[PDB]
Amino acid sequence: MEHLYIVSYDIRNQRRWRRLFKTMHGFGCWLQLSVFQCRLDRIRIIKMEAAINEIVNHAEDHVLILDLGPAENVKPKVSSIGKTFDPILRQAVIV
Amino acid sequence: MEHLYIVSYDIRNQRRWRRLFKTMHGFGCWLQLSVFQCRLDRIRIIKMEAAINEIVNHAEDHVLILDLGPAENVKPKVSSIGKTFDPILRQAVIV
Amino acid sequence: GSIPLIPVRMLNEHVYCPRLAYLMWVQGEFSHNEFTVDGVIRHRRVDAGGGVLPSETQEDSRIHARSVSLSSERLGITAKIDLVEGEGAYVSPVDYKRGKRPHVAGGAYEPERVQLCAQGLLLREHGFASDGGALYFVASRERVPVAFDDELIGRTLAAIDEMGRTALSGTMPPPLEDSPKCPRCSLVGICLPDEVRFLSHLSVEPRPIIPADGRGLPLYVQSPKAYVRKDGDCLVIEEERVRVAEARLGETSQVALFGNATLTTAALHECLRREIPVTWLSYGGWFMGHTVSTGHRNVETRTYQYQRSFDPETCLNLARRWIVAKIANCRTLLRRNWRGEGDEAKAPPGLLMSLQDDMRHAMRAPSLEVLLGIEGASAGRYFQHFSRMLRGGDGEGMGFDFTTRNRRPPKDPVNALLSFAYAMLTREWTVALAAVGLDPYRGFYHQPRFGRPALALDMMEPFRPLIADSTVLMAINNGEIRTGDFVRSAGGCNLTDSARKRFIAGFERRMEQEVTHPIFKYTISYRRLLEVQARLLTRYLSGEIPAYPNFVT
Amino acid sequence: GRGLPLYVQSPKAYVRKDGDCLVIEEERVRVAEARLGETSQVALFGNATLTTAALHECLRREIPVTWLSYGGWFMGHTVSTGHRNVETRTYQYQRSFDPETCLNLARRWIVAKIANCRTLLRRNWRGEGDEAKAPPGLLMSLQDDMRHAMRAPSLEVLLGIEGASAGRYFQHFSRMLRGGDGEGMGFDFTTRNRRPPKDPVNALLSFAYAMLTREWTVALAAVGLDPYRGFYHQPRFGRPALALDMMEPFRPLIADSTVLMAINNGEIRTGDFVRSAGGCNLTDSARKRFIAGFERRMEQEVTHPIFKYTISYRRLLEVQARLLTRYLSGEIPAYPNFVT
Amino acid sequence: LPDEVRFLSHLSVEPRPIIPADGRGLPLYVQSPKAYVRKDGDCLVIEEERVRVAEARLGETSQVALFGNATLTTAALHECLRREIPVTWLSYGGWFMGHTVSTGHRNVETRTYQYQRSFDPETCLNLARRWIVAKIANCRTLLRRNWRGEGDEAKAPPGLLMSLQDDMRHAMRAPSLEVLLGIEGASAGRYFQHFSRMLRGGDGEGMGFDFTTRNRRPPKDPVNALLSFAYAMLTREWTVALAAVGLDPYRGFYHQPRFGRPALALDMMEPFRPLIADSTVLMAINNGEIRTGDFVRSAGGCNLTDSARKRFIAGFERRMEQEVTHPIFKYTISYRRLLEVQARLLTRYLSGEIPAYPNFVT
Amino acid sequence: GRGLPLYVQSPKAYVRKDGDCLVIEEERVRVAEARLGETSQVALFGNATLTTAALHECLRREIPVTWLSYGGWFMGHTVSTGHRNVETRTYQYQRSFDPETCLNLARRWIVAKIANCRTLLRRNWRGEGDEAKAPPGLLMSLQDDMRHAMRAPSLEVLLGIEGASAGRYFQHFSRMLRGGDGEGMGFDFTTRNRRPPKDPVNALLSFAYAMLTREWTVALAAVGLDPYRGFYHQPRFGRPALALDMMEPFRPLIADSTVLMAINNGEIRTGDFVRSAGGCNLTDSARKRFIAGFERRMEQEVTHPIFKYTISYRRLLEVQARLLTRYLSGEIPAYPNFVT
DNA sequence: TCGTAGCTGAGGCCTCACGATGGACTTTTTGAAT
DNA sequence: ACCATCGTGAGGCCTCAGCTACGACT
Ligand code: SF4
Ligand SMILES: [Mn+2]
Ligand SMILES: [Mn+2]
Ligand SMILES: [Mn+2]
Ligand SMILES: [Mn+2]
Ligand SMILES: [Mn+2]
Ligand SMILES: [Mn+2]
Repeated sequence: MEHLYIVSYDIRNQRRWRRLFKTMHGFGCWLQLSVFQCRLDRIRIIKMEAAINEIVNHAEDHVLILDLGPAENVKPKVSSIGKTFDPILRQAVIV
Repeated sequence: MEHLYIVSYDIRNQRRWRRLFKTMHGFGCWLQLSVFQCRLDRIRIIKMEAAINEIVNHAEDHVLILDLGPAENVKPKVSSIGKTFDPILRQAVIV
Repeated sequence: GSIPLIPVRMLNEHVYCPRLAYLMWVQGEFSHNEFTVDGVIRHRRVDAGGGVLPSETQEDSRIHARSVSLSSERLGITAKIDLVEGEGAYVSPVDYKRGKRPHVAGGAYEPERVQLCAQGLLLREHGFASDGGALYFVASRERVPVAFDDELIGRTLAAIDEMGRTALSGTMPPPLEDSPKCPRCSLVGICLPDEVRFLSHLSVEPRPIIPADGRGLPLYVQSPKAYVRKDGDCLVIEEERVRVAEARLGETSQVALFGNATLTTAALHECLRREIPVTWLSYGGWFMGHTVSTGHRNVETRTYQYQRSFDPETCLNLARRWIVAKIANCRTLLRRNWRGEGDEAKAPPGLLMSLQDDMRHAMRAPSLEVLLGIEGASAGRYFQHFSRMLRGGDGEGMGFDFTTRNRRPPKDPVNALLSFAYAMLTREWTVALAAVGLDPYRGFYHQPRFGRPALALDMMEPFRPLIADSTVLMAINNGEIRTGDFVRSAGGCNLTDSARKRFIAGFERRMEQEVTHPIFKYTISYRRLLEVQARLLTRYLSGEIPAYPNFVT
Repeated sequence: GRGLPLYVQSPKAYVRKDGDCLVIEEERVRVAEARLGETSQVALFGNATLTTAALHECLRREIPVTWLSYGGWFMGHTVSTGHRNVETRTYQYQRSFDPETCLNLARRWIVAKIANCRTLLRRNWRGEGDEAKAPPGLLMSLQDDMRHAMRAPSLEVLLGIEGASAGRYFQHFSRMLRGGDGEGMGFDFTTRNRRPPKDPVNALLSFAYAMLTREWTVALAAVGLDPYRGFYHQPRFGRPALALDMMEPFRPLIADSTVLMAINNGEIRTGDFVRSAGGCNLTDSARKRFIAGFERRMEQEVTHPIFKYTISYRRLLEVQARLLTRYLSGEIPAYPNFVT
Repeated sequence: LPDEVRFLSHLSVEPRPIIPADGRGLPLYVQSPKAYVRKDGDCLVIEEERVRVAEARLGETSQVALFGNATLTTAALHECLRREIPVTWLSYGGWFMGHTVSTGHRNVETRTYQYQRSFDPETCLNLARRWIVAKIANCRTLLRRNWRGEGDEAKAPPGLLMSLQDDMRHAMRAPSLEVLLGIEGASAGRYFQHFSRMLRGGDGEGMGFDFTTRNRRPPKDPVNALLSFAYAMLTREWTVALAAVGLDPYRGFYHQPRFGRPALALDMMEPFRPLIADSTVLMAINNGEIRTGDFVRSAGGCNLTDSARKRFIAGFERRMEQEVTHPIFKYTISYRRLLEVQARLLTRYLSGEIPAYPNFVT
Repeated sequence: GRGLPLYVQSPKAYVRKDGDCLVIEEERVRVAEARLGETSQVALFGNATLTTAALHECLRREIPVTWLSYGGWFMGHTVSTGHRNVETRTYQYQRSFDPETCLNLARRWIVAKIANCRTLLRRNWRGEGDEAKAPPGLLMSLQDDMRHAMRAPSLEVLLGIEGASAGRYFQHFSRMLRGGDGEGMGFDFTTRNRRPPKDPVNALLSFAYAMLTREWTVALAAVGLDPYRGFYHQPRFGRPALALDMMEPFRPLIADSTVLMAINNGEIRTGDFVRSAGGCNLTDSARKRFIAGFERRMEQEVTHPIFKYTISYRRLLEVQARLLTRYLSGEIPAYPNFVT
């Protein structure tokens, strides 16, 4: 049952930065200067987990993934003071 | 009943950056390149809320505060791949 | 000079809870919780800043007055209007709130309506036609007008009357009968309504505790050559010019400075400005000095404290109960915690009637010198037998000499530990009683000599076994402290840094160990127990309750 | 008595102990000493530094270290855990219950006020031009009013004649201006102490009273006394009752004074005031200029509490409180007010 | 589908709560007639007038429909192939012109029995019977439940009721399927003829309906344009579903395989026409989603504006993601999941694993 | 028939429609046309571009657009929603159930293989030096083996004689080497098609077979046919049965060929192979060099399916499948195999 | 018109070390909760 | 051994625009 995740990265290589960067584009949506919001299910969260142990270099980079929760009731858990936050929504894109 | 919070900031002023920065030191602990972990109670979370609407400049900076939860069972919600995470602990400091 | 003008929100709270009003005005004792802080925050950013002035002469203009000073000679009250909205000569009060529109008829509860009516009458007294105001809820951003009734004015004036009469009375009004109103009164932490009722002998069942709010953790500086420096709102402790650690100021609640540590004057100032108590302790933990701040707001508490202090019979009875509780806790600890391997596993019952006859003699103490004698005898037997459980018997170098009480530089390991625990608990008690307005030095049983505040010295005796003895046992049995942990000297047995580290850590955990109150039957930390016992004592001094609960387990 | 207070202006100061001596240092270069024989409270201004060893020795000698801003703003005392203070405090409490001690003490402070008032009349009577000498019948009435006080049968009587004589005094308080009425800043004899200020004269008077009471509070706490338990005023409801009792005789020499320079020297002008539905409130600039003026008042030295040693009023406060302690505990009889 | 295969496989038990959705995405609709679809890495960006209109996360994508004259980067097509995401091409009106395949589907016996079915006239007859009966039974349900009269119409005229009920009776009493065409046509004629009886509680401004203008390619009516659009655009959904389960969506039993209209899915959809297409049309019209100004006139007829198409597709999507309860298995399930489950059940019935196909009558 | 396939190598190509015409553009400069009369599948190599309007018109004319990498790697077809393909597919399915159609069709493909095999014997018999001419009795035995096929009574018989004649052929397959035995790369007549390769000859043969089958799969799907439902092999279990049936006659002309240049021209050497518990597997470099060699085989043109028009084998595949369609649906009788 | 994956540049976050102007404190009331 | 917030630099994240190569593939 669907969950929302928040991911923050600090990377010390432009190569790895590129790769990680748009692989992340593969998973969520950019939200903050080095943070992506991520509304995902178990299978793809595991796929994520797999990809980023292995684009990333362990001893010396650092990334964090945070399960906020079920993503039905997220904004009770969130507060934004810059631009307003509202989470990802699953609809088909019709444009 | 005690909760844990995670805060991320993107600021476009070194002045505001200084002020926000160590005011944040007033509240939690540095964890990530622009992120602080925060184990707090209601009164001081409100104090936080008050301080940062007003050091910060709204239209154009951006900060986020994330209630992970009660902070008894946090690490079930966390995953770190760089340095290991373990949350704040309340004991008196005795050093 | 019996009574000045009454502040208007004191009326607001009064109809809310007359007891609360008595507390909040006659003695004050303000406190903060979620909603109090929230309301302060919403009020300050706009209304704390001033606005337009109320013109004496008013012909045709818009007035947007903010933070107006009005007070009534004849009505007997004083106010700061939250905002004034008036068209030429027809003005109207404006109040700000913090929450939603309440789901009540008229969208406003009785009290705030009394605010509006009463300070509207104040506006009238200054030559104005108000006849109604409004409530501006900040959160939902909404104005809700209020019309000024007749009997609403009656409510206001009668409340004025009955404030004045309860103040001149000098009588604690009773708490609410098990009302949902208290559990957010933000002073239930000091009203103690369920407790005051239950002991106030109108027997009900006390409800689960309103939990901890706005409490931090203490600051222990044992490193004998540490530097304590302020940086902004953080406080950094450094030793050998390296940042050993820092503590978040808000989370801090107390500061104890062992031995020859150093404090930056600025840090002291900062602590004062957040009136965080700070204390100075000898290297061994002798309690040498602390700070005060212009006394404590309450006075009647101290007044009755002294009245107590000058009734010999009250003192006698209280000492009776104190020592009885002490030796009853010795009952409990001794039998429950006795460690024999076989045929000692049960506490020798001769001891049992020994101490039981001791409690009997204790209540049969005619004066308190006899009470000293009984105290000494019981304590002598208790320490004499004390060795009967630690590690299931004395260890290597952990032998105990019970005679070496009343003996300042300890000659024994265990005596050093015990004296340390005693004195270092004493600080806790001192802070607690200071916080509640009691003068920790004016005692009834113990007598005020240096380094040992008399009243708290009295106050701690029942807790000596549950706290100090328990900690010593925990550390010794759990292998926390061993022979190599101590340093010999002509002075005696002293503690290494690692020893002190770990001993303080264990003691702290014991403070943050939950127990169940025998009479109120709910979980509560020993530390909270400290304040609750303090305030209960206060009430008993005020006569609000028949007798003091001694907390016997 | 025991000793005298020690002040250290310097934000630079570094203080340690020389055995029996306290030593003041500027930049490792040496400034002053206390040496502990005749010492009283050690007060340290903003960010002044004193060594922990010195502090411990001070505690052992039971001396109330206290803390001021660099501006001189008080923010805390530091007290040792000794029988100095409670002994005084307990003495205070039973002797508080005793009525005619309260009577005697009160009517001393009242005559002290009023004698100071008439003395001030002849220190600053500014009815010059034709009346450099105040109306004599006023002064027969007054000296009668200290007599009226000295008979005082009971406390409520004392307060009644108090109010009478005080209104009497404020009738001619207008004459104290720098040559006439203070048009733009007029004084009311009947709107006295009405809670917000209805006249600028009343405003300045009230603010001066505020801080004067406040310094009495801090000095009173400096010694082992409780300021909120008074013998004359009513204790509860936030009022520092003992401080209020203390502050009477010195309203003239300080608060009424501070007003008199602040107005006659042009520091206080018309535009400094704001009128609001019956409230004449000052401006922050006027506030703080007036505050510097009050410090100026605090800075003058008078010499004779009971001995020639030319102290500023501020140290006279501590001397006065300590003499009160000397009165209590049955050490000296009848508490000889300072009067000039 | 073990619980289902058991429960219909006639060893009666109670089916348990559904094993929920896993590994399913959402479709890609490209209606902007001049949009440009480009691959960047694993993301897919849609841009119009050389500006990044939007992008879709590839993994979350499940289908792609390309309306009208949109443009696809060959690379994007390749990427979709490599994640064998089906892609389809639709006329600007939504005519279903082409899609892709990939080396056939792994199963064969499914298709084999499908054809065996396809060549047993009696199986075809029975299945068509049940299909049309279910269709007109859903007309039962929609008509009476959703009828909007203001007073004395609020109840559906019961003459209609035995009318259609006798229709279902004749339907199972159809001897051959040409008679079934006749019954189908008659019932549908009455149904559309009465269709106006609920929308907005009566026809709106320019929303009048002409039931004769079915079988009429460029629609002359607003509502006909809406209905044909919904029909055809549902048809795509069915086609994808049956392709996914290995069925050949073109080899039908009742309908016959002509261009743009896959025969088997054309059959397959008929019971769902009212529950899906009709329901959506009603929802949009009554809820004020679509109004007169939303349509464009032409000699061709009534066509849709961009905003019209935007919102109509959005509503239809929501209808897909609207949960219902299965009459026989009595648990919540999306219409879209219903599509696959009905498909696989059909498969099993073709394999003979179960006695008869559940027609999903509400 | 209808038309012929169209190829566009260019990754640069931009194709649109000229009414009835398809127009190829290089850089807005114009290249080729199809013009739609005699067109077949439109195949586009990597990142070739064709306008949507052209695509729609193609769909209306029911033509199977398909997609190749720039390398030429197939990755998808595109099919219109029309009765072209199912008609063929349904015809395929009932005519699949019919037995003696399967018999006739099978024994054509078998004789086609084997005649191609002997023809290849005399195209590439490399027993020269003393035996430039192969053993005659082998060829009487063979031509007997196509006769043996033409009598074929039933399918299992057909496969039995198939295996016999194939082992026969592989007995002398060693003679096809470039002058002798291929020491280091020896061929086994009995380890045939054993699943991992036990000989390098078998490895190359198997890989060539793999891709040959695979191109038959793609060409078969190009036309409206199902490759997994065969008339001769067994359909289930992943085997493309119809593709397997198709690929028989062309094993010689293509796979056996591709091996013969790859070995006789030194592209394939000893070191290219890896031995593993009975497995002679190639190296990736050898793989892809061999792959280029296979493309080379695919690139030669033969002219006479039924008409002189000199097509590469690859277009012959489409021609062959379409002729199969011509056979099905009862349009032409008896499916005249290509044989050289 | 190959189109995209990968790499250079340039700006801007983000923090720290090391430096330098000088040394906050204002009468009282208000401030939630159901 | 007057202290502690305040203000500059210089490095290191962080992202983008703009370029250049190559062709996933069994
Ligand atoms: S519990 Fe709170 S609200 Fe109730 S009477 Fe006590 S202080 Fe007032
Ligand atoms: Mn980062
Ligand atoms: Mn940031
Ligand atoms: Mn308010
Ligand atoms: Mn004792
Ligand atoms: Mn007075
Ligand atoms: Mn074969």
